[PDB]
Amino acid sequence: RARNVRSHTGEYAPDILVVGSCFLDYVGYVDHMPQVGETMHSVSFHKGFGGKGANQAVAAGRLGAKVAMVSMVGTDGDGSDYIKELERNGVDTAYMFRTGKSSTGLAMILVDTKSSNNEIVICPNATNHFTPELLRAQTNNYERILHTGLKYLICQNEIPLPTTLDTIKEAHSRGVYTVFNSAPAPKPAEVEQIKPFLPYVSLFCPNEVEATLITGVKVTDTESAFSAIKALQQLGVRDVVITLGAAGFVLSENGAEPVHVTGKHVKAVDTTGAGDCFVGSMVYFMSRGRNLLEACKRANECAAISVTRKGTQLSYPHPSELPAGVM
Amino acid sequence: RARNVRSHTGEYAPDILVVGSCFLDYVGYVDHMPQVGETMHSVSFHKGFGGKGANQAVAAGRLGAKVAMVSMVGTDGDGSDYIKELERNGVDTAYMFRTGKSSTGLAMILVDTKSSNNEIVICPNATNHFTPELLRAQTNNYERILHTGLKYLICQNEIPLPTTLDTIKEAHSRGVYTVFNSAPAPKPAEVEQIKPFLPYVSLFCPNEVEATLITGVKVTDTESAFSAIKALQQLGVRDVVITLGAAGFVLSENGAEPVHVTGKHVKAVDTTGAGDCFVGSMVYFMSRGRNLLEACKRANECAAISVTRKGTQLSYPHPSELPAGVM
Ligand SMILES: Nc1ncnc2c1ncn2[C@@H]1O[C@H](COP(=O)(O)OP(=O)(O)O)[C@@H](O)[C@H]1O
Ligand SMILES: Nc1ncnc2c1ncn2[C@@H]1O[C@H](COP(=O)(O)OP(=O)(O)O)[C@@H](O)[C@H]1O
Ligand SMILES: [Cl-]
Ligand SMILES: [Cl-]
Ligand SMILES: [Cl-]
Ligand SMILES: [Cl-]
Ligand SMILES: [Cl-]
Ligand SMILES: [Cl-]
Ligand SMILES: [Cl-]
Ligand SMILES: [Cl-]
Ligand SMILES: [Cl-]
Ligand code: NA
Ligand code: NA
Ligand code: NA
Ligand code: NA
Ligand code: NA
Ligand code: NA
Ligand code: NA
Ligand code: NA
Ligand code: NA
Repeated sequence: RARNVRSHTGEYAPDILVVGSCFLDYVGYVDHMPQVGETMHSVSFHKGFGGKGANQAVAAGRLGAKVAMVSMVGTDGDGSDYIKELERNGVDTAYMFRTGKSSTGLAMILVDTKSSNNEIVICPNATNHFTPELLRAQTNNYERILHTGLKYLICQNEIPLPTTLDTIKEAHSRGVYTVFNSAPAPKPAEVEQIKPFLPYVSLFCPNEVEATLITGVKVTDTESAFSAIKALQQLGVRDVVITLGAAGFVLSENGAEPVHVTGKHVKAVDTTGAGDCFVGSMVYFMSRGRNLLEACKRANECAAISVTRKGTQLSYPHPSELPAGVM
Repeated sequence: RARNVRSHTGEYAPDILVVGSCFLDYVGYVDHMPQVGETMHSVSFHKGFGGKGANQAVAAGRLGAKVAMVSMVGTDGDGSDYIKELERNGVDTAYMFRTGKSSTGLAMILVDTKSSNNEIVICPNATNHFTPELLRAQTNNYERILHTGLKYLICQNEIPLPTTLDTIKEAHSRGVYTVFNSAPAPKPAEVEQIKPFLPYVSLFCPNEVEATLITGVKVTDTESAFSAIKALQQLGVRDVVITLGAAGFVLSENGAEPVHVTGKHVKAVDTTGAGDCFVGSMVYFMSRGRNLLEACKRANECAAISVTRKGTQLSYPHPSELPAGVM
């Protein structure tokens, strides 16, 4: 067994539960994108650990979070690699489920660095079977994963939507603070299903596109983003944060006058996984007892640092690396 | 340790050594090929076991061959997956080498079923570091893999060419019967490098294009294949087989009159890996004491069975499938 084992007394029960995706990233660097019918060699290849779920768990785990990942992977080597990698990044793997009927989820990513273009084919694989009925059957109807001690849940939109929504609703009903980062952007049928569940979301933390999709409010800038916040409160969300890339974020705590904190000015080299860094860092800081604004200010700093180098998860900071005054 | 362990007395020593490639095939089925900058989902996914080296070993191993694979893969789970798959298909893995510095070799394959088109990006990864110098370092200058009792070596052209050529030369100097299937097709500088080594090749088994490239004879058919055999004999190759797809094969044993055997009349569904099936099966039959012609006739029948099913290694026959008198 690679996975962690729980105690019978819950001595290692997490502060933060992440219920979401784990994908291996198969990154092939190419001189040109393949034409239809073309066979080519890569110039090089990089194996990386992705999935927004894992990314967010790892962001928090790297900062020292008491975080556990709930997901589905294969019984294959990729699954075993991911389970070990999560542990090496401070993420508990006791509720990583494995199926022998599917490969671990992955992305096949082609990168032309010359052109700075990508082509990406997502293969959710095992992830497709990460259903509410399975989750229930494996967790005694969420009992095993939603202990009284649990403070935060993080979900994204990269597993079957009913798993995300049902989990959020259950967690909320037990007084867990629920965090929903609706990424990747919900499709129209997804928006419809999400909206009735927004009263069970403590913190909705979208980007500009996703805020637009949910609210109808076209978000391009601060003023419009504030408008989207109001719309999201009206849909029943308690706390709202909208990330704005290089423009930082806006937020409102429990309906207070919103605030804008602009981005840290840095040299962006690779912004892949920056949002996931922000979300995971944000929840870590809240678990350490900071309020929403204090958390988001520090999350904003961690994500800025992440965009200054390549590597996705590898670009996420550890505490010793951070400039004084972040932790 | 997933790999086999060799004995000190060498009681499990193989008849057939395959020194070549192991590639995982990561196949994403798509409704359309991605355009530059596009992120999309697959409609389904399949993980296959490929690489011409492994394919040829598994074709032999399926028939019961005492075969061993010499190759390099990662310390990654992908590498462990291949090592187990090889064992399950009757291939000894004691001289599989593993590197922590490279991923396991793979191909990233996009298939549009509707349009019957593919895009393939080959990522040799670990394979690119499977050098003569590394091989020698790990095998005490080949002594560990070229035991007295060794009857056959099979090589292809899917690892660094110096590794292939040096291995052939060494094996041949020890009285091993060396088999060289120059696939994929040699490039012009590879042809130049190969020709001086052809006297160390017991059995050169190219397809029509490869034979053309090596000899300068334009090979399209039986009569031009026969001409190519002569040119190959002139370059110092003892035994020649040229495979002709649906038209079967031609051969000459040790300068005897050339023979043509036509292809079996089957409904070709998927010919992927049929050549590898031919070559691997051929050498198994020779290890059982069939002469070249007898062995090639039976290889031709195995390869025929293989084209009647999808899935490359999945299409390679077991002994129960073969008509009377083949085994
Ligand atoms: N170019 C940048 N400079 C500084 N910070 C950035 C930059 N891009 C992203 N960030 C940080 O990452 C957060 C999320 O940005 P976003 O563009 O959504 O990331 P992603 O590339 O993962 O979508 C922002 O709120 C900000 O804190
Ligand atoms: N259409 C076919 N009909 C019968 N046998 C075939 C056919 N295609 C391939 N074969 C068998 O496979 C061998 C190699 O064929 P080839 O076309 O080189 O395979 P590949 O498709 O792997 O390139 C042939 O010598 C023959 O025995
Ligand atoms: Cl496990
Ligand atoms: Cl990584
Ligand atoms: Cl799968
Ligand atoms: Cl609010
Ligand atoms: Cl700044
Ligand atoms: Cl790191
Ligand atoms: Cl091993
Ligand atoms: Cl396979
Ligand atoms: Cl590599
Ligand atoms: Na931790
Ligand atoms: Na980065
Ligand atoms: Na066997
Ligand atoms: Na790895
Ligand atoms: Na065997
Ligand atoms: Na090794
Ligand atoms: Na022809
Ligand atoms: Na004969
Ligand atoms: Na086939």
